Amino acid sequence: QIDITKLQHVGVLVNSPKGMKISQNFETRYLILSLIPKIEDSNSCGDQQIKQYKRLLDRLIIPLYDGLRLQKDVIVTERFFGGVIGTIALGVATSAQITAAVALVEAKQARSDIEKLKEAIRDTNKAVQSVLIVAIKSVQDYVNKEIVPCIARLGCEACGLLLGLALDQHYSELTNIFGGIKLQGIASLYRKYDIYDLLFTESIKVRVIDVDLNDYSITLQVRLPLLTRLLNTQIYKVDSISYNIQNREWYIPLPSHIMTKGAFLGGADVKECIEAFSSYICPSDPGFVLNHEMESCLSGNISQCPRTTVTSDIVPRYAFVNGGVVANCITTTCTCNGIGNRINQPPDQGVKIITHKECNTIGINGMLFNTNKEGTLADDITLNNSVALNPIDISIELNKAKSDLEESKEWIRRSNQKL
Amino acid sequence: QIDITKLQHVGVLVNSPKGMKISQNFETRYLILSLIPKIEDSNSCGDQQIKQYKRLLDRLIIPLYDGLRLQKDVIVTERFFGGVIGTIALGVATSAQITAAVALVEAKQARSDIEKLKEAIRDTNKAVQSVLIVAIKSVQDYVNKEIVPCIARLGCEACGLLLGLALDQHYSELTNIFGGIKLQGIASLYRKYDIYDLLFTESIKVRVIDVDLNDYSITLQVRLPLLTRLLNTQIYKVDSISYNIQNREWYIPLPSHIMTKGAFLGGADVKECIEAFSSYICPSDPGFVLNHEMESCLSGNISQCPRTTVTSDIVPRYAFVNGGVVANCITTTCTCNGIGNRINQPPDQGVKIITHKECNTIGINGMLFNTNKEGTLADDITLNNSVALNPIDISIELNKAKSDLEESKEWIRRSNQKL
Amino acid sequence: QIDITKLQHVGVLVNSPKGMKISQNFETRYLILSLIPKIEDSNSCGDQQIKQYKRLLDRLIIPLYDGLRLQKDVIVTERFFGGVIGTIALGVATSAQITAAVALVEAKQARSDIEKLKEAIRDTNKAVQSVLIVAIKSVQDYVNKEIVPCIARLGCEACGLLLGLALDQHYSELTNIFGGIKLQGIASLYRKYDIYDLLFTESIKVRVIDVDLNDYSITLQVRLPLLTRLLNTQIYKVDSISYNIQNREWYIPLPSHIMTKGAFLGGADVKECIEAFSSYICPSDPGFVLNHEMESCLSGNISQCPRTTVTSDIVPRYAFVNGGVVANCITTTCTCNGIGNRINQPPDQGVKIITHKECNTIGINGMLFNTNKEGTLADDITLNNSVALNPIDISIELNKAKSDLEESKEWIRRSNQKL
Amino acid sequence: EVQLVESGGGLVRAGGSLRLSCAASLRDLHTRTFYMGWFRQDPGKEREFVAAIDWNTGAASYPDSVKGRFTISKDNARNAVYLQMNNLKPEDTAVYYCAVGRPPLNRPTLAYYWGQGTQVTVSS
Amino acid sequence: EVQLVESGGGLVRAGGSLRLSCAASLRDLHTRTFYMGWFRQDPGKEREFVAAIDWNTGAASYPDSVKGRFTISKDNARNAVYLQMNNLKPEDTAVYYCAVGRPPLNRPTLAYYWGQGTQVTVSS
Amino acid sequence: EVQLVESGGGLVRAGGSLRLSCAASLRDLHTRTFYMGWFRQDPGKEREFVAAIDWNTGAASYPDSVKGRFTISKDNARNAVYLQMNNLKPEDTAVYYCAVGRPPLNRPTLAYYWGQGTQVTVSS
Amino acid sequence: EVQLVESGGGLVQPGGSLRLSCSASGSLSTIKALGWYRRAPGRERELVASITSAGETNYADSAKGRFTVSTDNAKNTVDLRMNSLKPEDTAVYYCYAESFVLNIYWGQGTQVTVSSG
Amino acid sequence: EVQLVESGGGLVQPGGSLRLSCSASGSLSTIKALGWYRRAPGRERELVASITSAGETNYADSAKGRFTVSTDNAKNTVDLRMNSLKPEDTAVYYCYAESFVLNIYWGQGTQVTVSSG
Amino acid sequence: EVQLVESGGGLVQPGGSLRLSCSASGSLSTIKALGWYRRAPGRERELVASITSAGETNYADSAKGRFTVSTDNAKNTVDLRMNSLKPEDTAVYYCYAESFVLNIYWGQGTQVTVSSG
Ligand SMILES: *[C@@H]1O[C@H](CO)[C@@H](O)[C@H](O)[C@H]1NC(C)=O
Ligand SMILES: *[C@@H]1O[C@H](CO)[C@@H](O)[C@H](O)[C@H]1NC(C)=O
Ligand SMILES: *[C@@H]1O[C@H](CO)[C@@H](O)[C@H](O)[C@H]1NC(C)=O
Repeated sequence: QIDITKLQHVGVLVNSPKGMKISQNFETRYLILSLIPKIEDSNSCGDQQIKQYKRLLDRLIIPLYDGLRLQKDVIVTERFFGGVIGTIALGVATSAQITAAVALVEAKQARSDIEKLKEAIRDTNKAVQSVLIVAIKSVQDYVNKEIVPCIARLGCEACGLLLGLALDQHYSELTNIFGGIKLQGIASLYRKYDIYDLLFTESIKVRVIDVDLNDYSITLQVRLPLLTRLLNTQIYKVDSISYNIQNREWYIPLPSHIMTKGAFLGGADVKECIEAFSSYICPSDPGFVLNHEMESCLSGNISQCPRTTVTSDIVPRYAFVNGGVVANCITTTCTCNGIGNRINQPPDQGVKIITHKECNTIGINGMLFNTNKEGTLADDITLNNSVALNPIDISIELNKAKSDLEESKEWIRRSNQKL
Repeated sequence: QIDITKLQHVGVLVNSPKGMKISQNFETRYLILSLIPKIEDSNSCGDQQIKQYKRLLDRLIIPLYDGLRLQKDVIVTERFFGGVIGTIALGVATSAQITAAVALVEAKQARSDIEKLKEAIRDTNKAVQSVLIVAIKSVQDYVNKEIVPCIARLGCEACGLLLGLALDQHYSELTNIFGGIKLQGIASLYRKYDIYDLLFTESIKVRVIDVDLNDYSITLQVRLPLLTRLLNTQIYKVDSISYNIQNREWYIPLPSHIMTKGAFLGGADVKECIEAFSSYICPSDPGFVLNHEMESCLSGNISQCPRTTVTSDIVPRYAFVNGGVVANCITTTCTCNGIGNRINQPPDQGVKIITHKECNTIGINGMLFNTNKEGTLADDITLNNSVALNPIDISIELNKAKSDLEESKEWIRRSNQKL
Repeated sequence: QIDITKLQHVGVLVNSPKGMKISQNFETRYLILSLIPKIEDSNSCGDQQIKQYKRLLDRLIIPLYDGLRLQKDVIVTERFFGGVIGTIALGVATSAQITAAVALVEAKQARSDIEKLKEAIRDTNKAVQSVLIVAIKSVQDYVNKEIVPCIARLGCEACGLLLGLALDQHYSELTNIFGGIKLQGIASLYRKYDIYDLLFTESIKVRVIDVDLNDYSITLQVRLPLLTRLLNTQIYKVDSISYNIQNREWYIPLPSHIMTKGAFLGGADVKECIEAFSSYICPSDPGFVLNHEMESCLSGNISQCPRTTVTSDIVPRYAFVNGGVVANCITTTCTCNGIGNRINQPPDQGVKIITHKECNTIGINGMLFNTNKEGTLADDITLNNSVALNPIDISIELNKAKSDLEESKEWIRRSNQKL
Repeated sequence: EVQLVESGGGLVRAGGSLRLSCAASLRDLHTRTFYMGWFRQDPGKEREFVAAIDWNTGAASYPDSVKGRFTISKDNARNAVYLQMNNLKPEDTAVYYCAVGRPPLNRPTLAYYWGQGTQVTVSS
Repeated sequence: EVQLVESGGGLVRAGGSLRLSCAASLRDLHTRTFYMGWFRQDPGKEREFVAAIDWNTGAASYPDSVKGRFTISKDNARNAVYLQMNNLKPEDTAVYYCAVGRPPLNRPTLAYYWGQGTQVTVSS
Repeated sequence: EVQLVESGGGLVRAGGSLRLSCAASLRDLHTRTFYMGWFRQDPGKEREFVAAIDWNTGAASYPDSVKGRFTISKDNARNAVYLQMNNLKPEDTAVYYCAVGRPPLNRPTLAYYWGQGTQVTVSS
Repeated sequence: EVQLVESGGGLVQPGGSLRLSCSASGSLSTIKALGWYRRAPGRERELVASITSAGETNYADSAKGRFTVSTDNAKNTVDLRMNSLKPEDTAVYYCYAESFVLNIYWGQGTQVTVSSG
Repeated sequence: EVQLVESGGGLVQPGGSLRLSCSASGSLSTIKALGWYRRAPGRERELVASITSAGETNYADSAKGRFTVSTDNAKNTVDLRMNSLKPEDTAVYYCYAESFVLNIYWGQGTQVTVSSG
Repeated sequence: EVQLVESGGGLVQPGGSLRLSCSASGSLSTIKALGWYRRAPGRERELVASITSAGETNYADSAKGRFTVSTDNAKNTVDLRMNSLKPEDTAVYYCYAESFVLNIYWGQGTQVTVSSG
């Protein structure tokens, strides 16, 4: 496991142990988006505006149809536990596509009920309706409370132009979502107490189940996470400060987050997770396997830590650690017990660890801070694993090796001659 | 050309041959955006709001002017076929800048007509006008149908506040576009039967031709693609599944798309293309030259295929291929003719290819599927080209080589001493 | 310093010397955003809509609170010049976090005044108020001029629905900003003569000072740059054209921008800067240290320039330089004094430099241009530093070296045996 | 490569009858679920829907302008689609196109591929 | 691991009194600035606020529904929070939860952590 | 480095005349198409436009506040711009700035570079 | 979806036995595991038993060796035999179905109440 | 832009000859190729001939050796000599200009009709 | 914030001396440098002198060796002694505070006017 104390001596600071919650299961609910609003048949107003709006919808529902059809074509008995799902189609489908296809076979039993509700949704003037399966008609609330009043108040031709503007606004917001798809977008259009669980729920991708090109309807499966806290799992953030080697600034280029699961130690790719104050909520395990030298470094064999040169000011030169300061006092003006007493670190030491046992007040570049009395902050280190991050640099040093290798081969040829 | 059958044996699955259409020519049309709306001179309402709106416009039209001026300064007889275009200016201009500059010399003959229409657009209250060259006045439809009615209905001071809000909304949507520029954005502001040809047209970049800082106008050249289907051109998607080497998971890191043009075989960077159901529509040829080992691998010399370690679950472990399954049955529980009969692949085999001649029902991790009877799915392989994707890993292994190289040189020195 | 003349011979074109302005100091102003609008207490309309809106606000103000709380916890006498700022907390804080924490200690003296104004802001119906510290109430202008008129005109129940829609629009725009934070976003919601200085001011990040979960208020510190022009500082853009080596296209992969500060020569990462017509405005010094071979190359030791193969058409094949053309005339049809006279460059020359002393009219691929009479445009070059940009390519060539190294070791073993 | 080839168009007397046919090389088509149908174009107008058939179910669909006049049929073994036109009228003169496309093929935007069209001229 | 454990709930006669206690393992909590408070839930309703106390300042806060009936107190050395209920009424029957959370803890969305709750039944 | 240097300002009697000059080191300027012009500022007010001239065409532009009183001229060989003021009035007292900038230079936001300004005081 | 319908709840004397049954209908060829969940009053759901399509079976620590789960696939039924009923075992019991794509489906819940003895 | 104006269309007897002409005006120093395009009734446009500013010339397979294209640059004219007119050659013929930046400009079209013979 | 209040401006004879003073209040433990800025009429602000919390001090080229800056930390005062006052030195003088986080604070400005002599 992580040896946090030794890693400080190479400027590697491991902090903020947070737990992890994974959405190992999902509860599914269905949403029917009915994109054409209903205008009262008594007046026939807005027909031309709906015709133009329909022409815009084709530019996003037809691409959705093509994608869903491609998923349905992966699989050409069923309805029995442990039965066969279907026949493999002629083509190629990766595991991601097979899972998507299998999910649609599971949703098939719902589609036969949704196809009944669609007949009721057609003639209905309601904006939101539930039969559970929820159905929404795009602009229908605005039509009921703005356009239908207008047709009496202002006459048919003036009110049609008001509908056209509303429909074109709705098309612009539809394009942002459908032009995977997260619940956050759908919830934005149509408007447990942990805020972070709510935020994570909107992060989950919705699954398209049907795209009806006749009635301009999209059926979506909404997935609600069931969150389970994994035991013996800790995610740490790690920061590296500059490390002095003969008056040149180096640092250990470790990944931004690391993870432990008992004896396993690896990185964490939390880019898809929601970071709460005390835990990460992730759709799946973010762990990945580290380079052998990085894993060995983190396990406390700090001689193995890879090091690279500091190219910019993004790398911090100092940090607070456990009530004291860990800093590169060559490039940072470390000061002890008053702004005049500079702490000098010898050229062969990489970072200075300053504790309350040595300084009551520590000044970093003039900033005076008191050390913490309850702080728990506590040899020759040679870091041979010099590393370059930039492909040009690696290529340049590879050319030097090849040049030296050709020279080595020549000595063999001449030496073989005298032999 | 691609040897799809052999590549399956290294877990490389080549699928979905799609054609390619390129926009080799463009038809140009001109659009004048007149950013200041006209308020009826009888009342002088809105003058103060327009002044504030003008001050906001400077923050985006002055940067456009500076960029356009920079393009016009590349070139300081003409009007004859095969004549000189102009004199090279004192400066530096890359081939991209020369093309932009030459395009402006071609548009010169249009500017002398656009400068006549600008005089009519000034006093006119029309929102869209054509003289073809199209001209649009920013908020003019709203001004005609909302603000001018208001000034009688509610008086001058109340209606000014309504204009100010409208202008600020238009500024926000102008900033998203102008703060290259695609026609999709312009079409969003101002509201053949193949949908994918329409989507590609909106993908094309508009060209700014003039920025008038006196009348607050932008002139744009809209380019309409002429699409031509290239013969003997096929674009394939390729997916790599995990490959077993002594109970460790490897894969071939091939590019996401590959392309053939007769004998030429290379990659395709379709990131700018529109993927239709049967072809890709691209602004220019997406092909790029592959590494010699990747081209040889794809040509069926599968011993040459580069291989890298599986670091995450993104790499699929199994796929459907031509009516059967290609999978790494070490880490995947492959099952034949019933969930109890596990398929065992030997440790020296990378992937298992399961066909209808061997299994009627194939189970992947419990998921039972029937094999396809009309499926067309059909030696020691040593993959020596081990490859690392991460610069740290390359640097670490380069240090080991250099360390071994210094040791080799020492043996030469002592051997030369005894000789 | 840069030797622009020699670098032309390797296709490296250094142009557009622009100065640099850095915001070395900032002037601070305070902005209080009060997110709940006030409705006239005489009618109690809109209470249910405000309750729902408040539940939405928690999804963005509570995450803001947690981040601000984390910053305040870094530091647990003060108010004297050269005194102690505070006590180091138990934890880890990087230099960036310490700077944020110190900034909050400086703002403490303002918070005791802002907490007085908050009592006046509560009951006030004004949308924008100043006491300087500016306070804004989210929808209050719309509420005053639309909802309150409505409550008489249409009754309490009809106007509540209008408030709900307005609040939900405001929440959507709040989420884009708060869901670092730039002044451009805040200025977008609530609506010196150099335009580029104004654009740079909006680029600066605002600092959150308080998040009041009782009154739903965010206090922000706005930072106004003080711009100072650095002397002896020049930023150059550099472009590389194709270079011929035995009929294969190579180029020098230099960084997009380079910088000089007297004798110092390095790169510039201007991605955060505003490029004006004559200077770059940057929040901090963009310079970074170049590879020794790149720095030596730019200093005029062009033998050291790293070279890489041209993989795509993005690399220009020709450019205008100082009144003439620098081009790869192997792949480009260079022509002199008429479209029939092709310029031939020998196979061992990388680029052809064509000046007014040799051609009056120069044709590039048929495009005829006159050379400039006032243009100032003016040996065996061996570029040994071959470089690969792609980790696969570096890894493949590293394996060949290791294979050659193992062969060398075998010769040592057998030669040691006979010795 | 999916290719559609119409045949059977020509000049016809009013009140007469005509039978169009379309041969389809659907083996290259990326899906097995699709409609086939017929469209007509007057030289100044957009392509009107005329008929569509579900290739699997055989359900036929028609616009109200032609209901009961024209009938669409298929033969899956021939890869052929047919449109028999009866009680022809002068307004029926148009170029007729067969298409393979997305359900319901009620509008030309839904087609994957288009035939070359056949001229039908109806004369009094 | 922050854990809160309530105690003291039970059946009580109307007009009587009861004293709830909450023990808190706050050493693991990521902040030193927080409120502690009490919430109640009827089986069909959202958690109502009942009381909150500033852990550092000792300022107590109450909703108007209960002002003067209940009092909240703390003991920082015990890591304990108390709610003494006097003049109990039938409407007071609920599961009562102690919480540690963000100021002002006026609403349940602000809590960091929740206790398991204790049933209080008030009977005539 | 583009530098502008004004001269000629001073105290003048009402109804009198004054001739301002501006010398410009335009060789460093990034464009060859530009206007030059004159602006004036009262100490509490924004810079008013006064005159502008097209450096290539010589077309002059003026606001209506001063039409026929002031005239702008140039000499490209001197790199100089001139503004002769006649029939001066008390309201004309301001710091006057020459600028090089974007056409039409009708407003100060369009300037690339500014001179230091020269004080003109008009007295009865 | 999958529809689940429990039966066999009721009152039972401690130390006795009870046999819960749950019928499933739907795309059961997509269901990875069937089993039973528990909630005691005032606390979260807990696993009791689950069985895969292959018959591989697992149990909570309280169930280990104490309970048995079984299926009949031709009629899509799931059964849990309760035996040695302890006083703590009174709870609402839900049958569940878990899809290969991680979807979870729940029954209405049936209550087992054990006498105080 | 470039303005293109054809002349020389009309009726012609099969086996005969006709000489189309097209005048161009505009920034023709930016035009890469001038030439002629064909549409037969009911089908897409097809190339006939094109000539570069250098005089390099290309032809469609039907035109190869059968037709000839020429220019006069001092008067900005483009000419196509039709000879051995076959019955299939009846079509609308468009002259075109192509810019170095891939813009394409079209004439109004002139119709050649060939007698049935 | 930091509040700065100057004193000691006024008229003075050339060749003489004057002693400006500025009082600071606020979170001065966050202030990196205190000092003085100058604007002459019609031109930008210029630095005169600055002093760090450590007493490290710097001067403008015109001030070098001519002026002296000092502080008293227990009372948060900043002083600039003007001596050998030249005719060009007449200006508005601002005291300033600069934070470690690059924030800058200004006084109200106090005017020094030097006689023509
Ligand atoms: C660190 O690792 C190296 C090689 O893996 C080993 O030789 C050395 O003994 C290790 N050091 C410790 C303290 O484990
Ligand atoms: C594969 O490539 C290598 C190197 O080019 C060659 O030695 C080998 O013979 C090739 N194999 C085949 C089957 O062509
Ligand atoms: C260029 O660099 C190499 C290596 O540093 C050196 O040998 C050579 O002399 C240099 N050339 C010049 C002109 O300085």
